[PDB]
Amino acid sequence: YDIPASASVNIGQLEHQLILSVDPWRIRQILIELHGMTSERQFWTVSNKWEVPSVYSGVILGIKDNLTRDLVYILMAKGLHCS
Amino acid sequence: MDIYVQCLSALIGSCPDACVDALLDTSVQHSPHFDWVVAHIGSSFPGTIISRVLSCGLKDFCVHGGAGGGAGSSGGSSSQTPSTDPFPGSPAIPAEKRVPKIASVVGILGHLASRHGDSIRRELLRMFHDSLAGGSGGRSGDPSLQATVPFLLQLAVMSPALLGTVSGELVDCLKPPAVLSQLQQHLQGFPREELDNMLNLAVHLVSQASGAGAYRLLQFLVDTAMPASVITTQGLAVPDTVREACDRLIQLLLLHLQKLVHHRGGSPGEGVLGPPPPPRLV
Repeated sequence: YDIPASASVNIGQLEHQLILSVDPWRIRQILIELHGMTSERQFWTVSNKWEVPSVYSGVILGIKDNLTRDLVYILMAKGLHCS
Repeated sequence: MDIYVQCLSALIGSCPDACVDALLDTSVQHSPHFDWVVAHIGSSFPGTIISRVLSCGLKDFCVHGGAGGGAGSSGGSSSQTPSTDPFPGSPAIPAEKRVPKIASVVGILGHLASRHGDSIRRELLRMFHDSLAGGSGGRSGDPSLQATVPFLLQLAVMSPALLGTVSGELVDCLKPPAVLSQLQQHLQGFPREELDNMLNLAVHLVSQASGAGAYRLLQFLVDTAMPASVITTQGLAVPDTVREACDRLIQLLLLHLQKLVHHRGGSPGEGVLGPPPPPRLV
């Protein structure tokens, strides 16, 4: 339920919606909101099912900005799963 | 005499020598002749306070076990109480290896009761040392996995009776459960049929935000528990939450909140556990 009055469960619901989401724009909005209301902690490690080839993992995670690297990581992983 | 016996026992324990075999036999013979439970308990305590943290022993351990058995043969309620107190006072190295070495039904029951009392006192005092002593006692009881269901049932019955100390007793039980892995999960689920829930709700009504946090932690632990019969616990929780079968509306709301919290926690452990490391078994 929305507005849980608890940041932890709010983050849990938000990342659940992130996993469920398929629109890149909505994924971006959810992830940027998460980054804003949390610390500078990487959030691509929120659904272990997500996979990324080891060849491209170095380049994809070799971005200074946590927000941008997480966005690109999630986008490519979700799109590869869809493919 | 006692000092010499203790020195011989310590020497045997440290260096595995046979020079203390005859001394141990003579000490055992003298102790049976004395028939002094207090004397035997004191002799065992001296051999474990400092003669048990140096090195493991076999002949000395057997002599100490025989002395403890002689002490416990009689009633000796006071001796057992002082003996349990000396063990908690000197929890050095093999304190549990000595206190739990009795392996007797009555001794184990008394030790469990003393450990429960110590844990309750530690929870009330909110003292780190007391909490550590209570945890050590709980771990010692767990290694002697002979019969803990009666003690757990007695503790649960005592906790629901009160309302002021009920919250503290529940918090202490939940904390020991987090380390004991909730062995009697089925027993814990079964006892709270109709009136235990109401009593616990009344007791927790006097709790505070600390009580709410303790309840959330206990819900997380329970979600990471209930291996033997998880379906029964899940059905009991759902009937009292969605079916509105709870005796109290506050109880039903708490059940719904606990279900949501457990679902969120499982989802965190389920997905955000990490892709690199292996999964955590639920």
